[PDB]
Amino acid sequence: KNPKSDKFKVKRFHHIEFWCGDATNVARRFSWGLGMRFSAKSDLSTGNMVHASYLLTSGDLRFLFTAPYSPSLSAGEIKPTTTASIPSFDHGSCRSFFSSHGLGVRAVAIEVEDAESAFSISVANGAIPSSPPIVLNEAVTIAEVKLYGDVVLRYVSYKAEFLPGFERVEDASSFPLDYGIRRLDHAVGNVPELGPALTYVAGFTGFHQFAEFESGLNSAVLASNDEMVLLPINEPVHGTKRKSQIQTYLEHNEGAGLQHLALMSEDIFRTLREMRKRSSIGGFDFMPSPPPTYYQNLKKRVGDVLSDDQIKECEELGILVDRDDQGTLLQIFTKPLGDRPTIFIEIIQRVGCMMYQSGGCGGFGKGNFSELFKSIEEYEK
Amino acid sequence: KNPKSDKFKVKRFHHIEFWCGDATNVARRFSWGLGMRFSAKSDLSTGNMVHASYLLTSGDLRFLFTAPYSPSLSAGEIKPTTTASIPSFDHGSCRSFFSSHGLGVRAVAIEVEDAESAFSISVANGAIPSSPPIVLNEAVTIAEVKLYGDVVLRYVSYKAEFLPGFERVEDASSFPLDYGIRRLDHAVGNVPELGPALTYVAGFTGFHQFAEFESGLNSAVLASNDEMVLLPINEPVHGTKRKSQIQTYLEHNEGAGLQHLALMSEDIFRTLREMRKRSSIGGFDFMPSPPPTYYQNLKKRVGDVLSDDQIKECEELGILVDRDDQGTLLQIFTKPLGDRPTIFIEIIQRVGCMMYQSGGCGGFGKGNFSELFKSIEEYEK
Ligand SMILES: Cc1c(C(=O)C2=C(O)CCCC2=O)ccc2c1c(=O)n(CCc1ccccc1)c(=O)n2C
Ligand SMILES: Cc1c(C(=O)C2=C(O)CCCC2=O)ccc2c1c(=O)n(CCc1ccccc1)c(=O)n2C
Ligand SMILES: [Co+2]
Ligand SMILES: [Co+2]
Repeated sequence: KNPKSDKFKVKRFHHIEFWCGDATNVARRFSWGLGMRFSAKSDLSTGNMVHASYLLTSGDLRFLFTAPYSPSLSAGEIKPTTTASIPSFDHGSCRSFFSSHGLGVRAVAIEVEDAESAFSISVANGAIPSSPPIVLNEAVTIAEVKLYGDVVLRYVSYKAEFLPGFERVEDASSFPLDYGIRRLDHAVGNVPELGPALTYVAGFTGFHQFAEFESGLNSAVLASNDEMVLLPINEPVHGTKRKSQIQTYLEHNEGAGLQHLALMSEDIFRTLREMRKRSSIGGFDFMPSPPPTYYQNLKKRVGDVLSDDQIKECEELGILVDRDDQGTLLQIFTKPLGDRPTIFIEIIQRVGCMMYQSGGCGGFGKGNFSELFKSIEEYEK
Repeated sequence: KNPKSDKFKVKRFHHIEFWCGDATNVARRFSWGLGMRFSAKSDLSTGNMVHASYLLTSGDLRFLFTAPYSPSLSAGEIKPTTTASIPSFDHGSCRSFFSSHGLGVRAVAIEVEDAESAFSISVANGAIPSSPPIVLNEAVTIAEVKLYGDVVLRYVSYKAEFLPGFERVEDASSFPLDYGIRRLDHAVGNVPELGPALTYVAGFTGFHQFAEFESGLNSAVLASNDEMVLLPINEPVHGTKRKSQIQTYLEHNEGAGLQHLALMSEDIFRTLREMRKRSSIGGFDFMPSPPPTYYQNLKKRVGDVLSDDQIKECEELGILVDRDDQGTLLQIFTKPLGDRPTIFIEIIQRVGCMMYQSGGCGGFGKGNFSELFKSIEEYEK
């Protein structure tokens, strides 16, 4: 059931912003590790004396990496005279965010029709305001409300190239890397109580619960009208024999925050081959591969969607497979992106639900918890 | 003249420690960009609840990358019961260092015979103490004194594998990268006044001034007995038509600090080829290449040390060349390693002065200031 109760026109995921200590090194690491191009910059060389911001892009996926310069460089500025390209930025907020949480996502940004109305309706509907609507060069409007923890949901809207005050990057600095990633599929929060967090966010967006099909978590998924913006949220389940990875997250992150970004690939096999070649030379590591028992059991479950040759390719790459009543889902999880066991990345590709492809086709892989538990005990035998 | 006035037995450069916001991402970036192996770790998986520390090595060059975890993880610890592998670490010091300076070098570490005596003699001779001598597992002794700004000179001494509490890294995590870098040649500080900084450091080490052969700086080089530990220091020269890059550094670094690390290569041409292939895919950028006039003038100055084929290879790679009365020096400079125009890296290789090779052979390239100025105006013509 999809009641389509969005309280404002929501278009699509626009970008994800990481708050860093050093944006250059994180961005260069992510660029190599994920196959993303350097697309835009706002920094000293563009006149920004407040923050360094570098945009990576792969298809529709836009990763923004932002760190503060010394406050001394902008001491004589006030918000009306600021050189920052992102006026919601604040030296003390960013430094407090990073010291409290380590490297992680600050903003989940979605494009809307009118960021100012989306902000007014949102706060009128219970959203805790974070940064009011400001208009950039009479061209782009941007506003922020609190999402969970210190993560903001950021509304952006264009009258008609990333933001005013950003420059496109010189082609000699911009190497055309691409491992096949194309857009953001979902962004997942970890919170200590799912109920109040669900009620809050659904409260001010009008997003509806997305329908599904005992280890770790309870979760639930909020979604926009066409279900192209997907915001799952997890909470821990305490008492479990193995400690909740949601609870571990909350402890090391110092509270609620963004758990994982799921990145849709147009060819998950080439993406994984390319990322795995680079795991030990600057890129990203992947979680331990499931036992062969997991793949000996794949034929019985998805042997109608993938060939034996494509099944054995999943085993080579450690790809996990789950299925809905409408589609099948291929997925894999990186190890944590930074020092803390907090944020990590998921690579996915969906099969089915053509009408274009409808969002969430295949679900989010919750059944794979059961499949790996069974495969793990079966492999001991 | 080398009066050999070291007040304690100084062996060699041992390691350089960067204080980071996220040690994982900086270390992975530096690993790819420079060709350094993952050699040792001290982090959550080794029992360290205070900091994440990852060691990169290439030959004798040891780069250490350290960031703090949440203080909450170690709240019940006291210094006697600490799980930190580096007992001089302090959450507040590291966070203050990084917020003030951005990414940069915290510790310049040299191996000595007895770190505890080197600390006592140093402070007895004017050194501002920073962290007193502590003995690790009855095996390694380590102590720190202030060097300049917030950079400490760190003494380490072994009775007889990096430090106690570090683990060697599993070979599947440790990809054997190597672009030919082999050791640290010199580490250079920027200070607002060279005189008092020179007097201070020479004061407590006994290091002697190293003899040389109007744009930017005055500098001078302190050196240990065998001249294998080399510590140049720069100050700005104000009034210059072009602004002093030392002054720019001090402004963006919020005070004195480490300007550049010079890394000796056993084959500078292969090092540069390998680093340049990776500049735009996660590695490091290099400063703009000198004009061809600079290389048309190389034959007249060094055409007795390098072939025409090796001269044109310098032009391909943008390598600079200078010469002493005892040796010749090949060098090149990266762009800044992080967001701020502060710390950068120099790759060098020395020719001559065989006895082994004596340190500082060829000097530090000061003549190249003049050569590029002349080449720049000659190339306009
Ligand atoms: C995050 C994830 C998802 C996922 O995407 C996600 C959603 O989008 C919607 C809400 C529910 C949800 O979970 C799906 C399957 C996963 C995982 C996952 O994190 N893990 C790792 C576990 C683990 C941790 C610590 C130690 C050992 C194992 C899995 O095994 N599966 C199989
Ligand atoms: C650091 C450096 C060295 C060097 O190693 C060093 C020492 O070890 C000992 C003390 C003196 C010293 O300097 C040698 C030559 C350099 C540079 C250098 O930094 N630069 C860049 C200038 C510049 C900046 C900003 C904008 C444009 C140009 C050079 O051109 N030369 C030619
Ligand atoms: Co997911
Ligand atoms: Co130098």
